[PDB]
Amino acid sequence: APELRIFPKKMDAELGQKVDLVCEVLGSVSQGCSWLFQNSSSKLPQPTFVVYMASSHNKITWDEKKLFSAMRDTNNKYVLTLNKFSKENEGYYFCSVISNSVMYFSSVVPVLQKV
Amino acid sequence: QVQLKESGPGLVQPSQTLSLTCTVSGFSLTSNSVHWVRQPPGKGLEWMGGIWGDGDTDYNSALKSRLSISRDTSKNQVFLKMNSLQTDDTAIYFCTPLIGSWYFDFWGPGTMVTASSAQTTAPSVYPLAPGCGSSTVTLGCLVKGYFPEPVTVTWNSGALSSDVHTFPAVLQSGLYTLTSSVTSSTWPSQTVTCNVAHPASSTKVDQKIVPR
Amino acid sequence: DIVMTQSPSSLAVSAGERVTLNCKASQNVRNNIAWYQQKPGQSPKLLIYYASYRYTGVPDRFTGDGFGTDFTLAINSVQADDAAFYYCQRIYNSPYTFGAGTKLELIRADAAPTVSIFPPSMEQLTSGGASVVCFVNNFYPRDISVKWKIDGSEQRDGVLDSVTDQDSKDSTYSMSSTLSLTKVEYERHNLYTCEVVHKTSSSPVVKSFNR
Repeated sequence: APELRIFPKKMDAELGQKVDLVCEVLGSVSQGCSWLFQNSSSKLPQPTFVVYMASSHNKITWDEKKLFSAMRDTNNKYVLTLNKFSKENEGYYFCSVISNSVMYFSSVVPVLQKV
Repeated sequence: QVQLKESGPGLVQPSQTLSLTCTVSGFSLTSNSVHWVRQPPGKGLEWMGGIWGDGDTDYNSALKSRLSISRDTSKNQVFLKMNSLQTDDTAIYFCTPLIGSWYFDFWGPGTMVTASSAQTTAPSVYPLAPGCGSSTVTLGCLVKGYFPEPVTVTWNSGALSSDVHTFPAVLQSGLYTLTSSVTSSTWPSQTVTCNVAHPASSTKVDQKIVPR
Repeated sequence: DIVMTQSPSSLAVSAGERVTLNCKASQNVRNNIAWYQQKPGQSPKLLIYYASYRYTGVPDRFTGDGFGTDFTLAINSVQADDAAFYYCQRIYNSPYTFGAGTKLELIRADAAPTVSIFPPSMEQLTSGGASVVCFVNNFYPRDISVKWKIDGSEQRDGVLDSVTDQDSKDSTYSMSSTLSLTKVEYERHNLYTCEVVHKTSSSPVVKSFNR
C-alpha cells in the first residue's frame, strides 16, 4: 500500500518568493503523480487540478485554465514550484496517485502569505 | 551537487558563545531546512535544531534557552550560536539538511569545537624509521604536543592510504600526541612522507622518513 | 518525551551472519523512522528511511522492518565493512531524536600482531626530547598487553597507549604505545624493549633496540 510524503509541512510565503513543494511517492505502485490545489478564494473546499507528471518519461500535462513549473527530480520525487508567490496561488496543495483504480492523497500544505 | 561545509573557531573559551557557519551548495535555503546535529567524543548523535524554508526555527528543549539558529539566504549560509559553553559541549558539529524529504540523506563533514581555557599549540612532527633496520618495513609519524584536536595525517599526499593505521590521540597535561604507521616494500628507494595538518594552529608540514 | 531506545548496546557477530538491531519509541510514530551507519571520524550515512525503504546506493543486505513502536535494522550476511555504529532517528515530527546507537563488532580468526619499535628521531633529540614508540599492528582479539622495559626492568611512568577502531577489511586491531622521556633520561640507559603478550603466542613478542 503506497504512501505519499509532501514536503514541507507548511509554507508562510513572502510576496514574490519561489516555493518548491515536493512529494515523494513510495511503495512502487502506479504511473505518474497529480498535483492538486485548493484556492483560498473558495469558502467551500473545492479542489482544482494543476498538473500531472508521468512516472515513465518527462511528460507533464497542464490544464489550460506563468505561475507554476514542475519537474521530476531523480526518482519518486515530484517537484511542484510556484514561480512567484501571490494571492493567486495562495492556498492548500497536495499530490495524488492512482493504484489499482484507488486514489491516494498526501497531506495538505498550506502555502499562505507572510504573517 | 548537494554539499555543506561547517566552519568556525575550533576552540572556545568557557562561558563564551560558540559560532559556526554552514555554507551550502546544490539546493535552496528558501524551500528546504538546515539542521545542526552534534556528537561528543565517544557519545551518540544529537539533533539540536533547524531553520526552515520560511525562516521558522525549531530547537530541542534541552538546548532551547541557549541556542540560536539563523541564516543569510543571499550567501547560502546558515549559522549556529550557542551560549555559555562548558566541557559537556565539546563535540563535532554537523549541519545536515532536509531537502524535499524528512530524512537526513546528506551530511556536512563536521567540525570539532573544544570548550577549554587552554591556548592553541602547534604539533611537532617526527619521522619514525627502524632504529638499525625484512622485505616489508613498518614506518611511522609521531605527531606530538598539540592542542586542540583534530590533526590530519596522510601519506604521500594520499597515494599511500593502503596499509595506513593512524591512532586515536591521547591527551596528557593539556596536550595531545598522535601516531600513524604505514608499511612498504619499496622503502628507501621509493620515498614515504607523512603529511600532517593542524588547522587550529594553521600548521601544515610534510616529513620524509629516511634511514638511519 | 518520545524517548528512543536501542538494544542491544553492542554486538559481536561473524562475516556472513544475519544481524538484528532493535529500536523502541516510547510513543506510536507509525513508520516515521530513519537508520544511519557511522564509522568513527566520519559523517553518518543514511541506510534506511520511513522504517522500511532502502536509500539509493545502500547495499542489498540492509533491510528495515516495523511500524508503530518497535523497529528493526537487519543485515543479511554481514561483512567486515559493516563494523560501525548504527543509530535510529524519529523523523517526521520535532524533535528528531536519536537512539544512543548500537555498536557492531566483528569476529574473525586469531591474528598475531606485527610489532615494530622506534628510537627517538635525531630531530627530536636536538630539542632535548625523547619519545620511544612501539607499534603493535593487526591483531585479534582486542585483548592485549604491551609493556616497556628500560635495561630489562619494567617501566610504567610516561607511557601512553592508544588503540584503533576495528579495521574495515581484515577486522583486526592495532595499537601504538609511546614512552616519553627527557633526552637526559634517555641517554641514561641502553636497552629499550617493548614486550607484547597475546593469545596467539605463549611466549611474549619482544622487540628492542640498543642506544
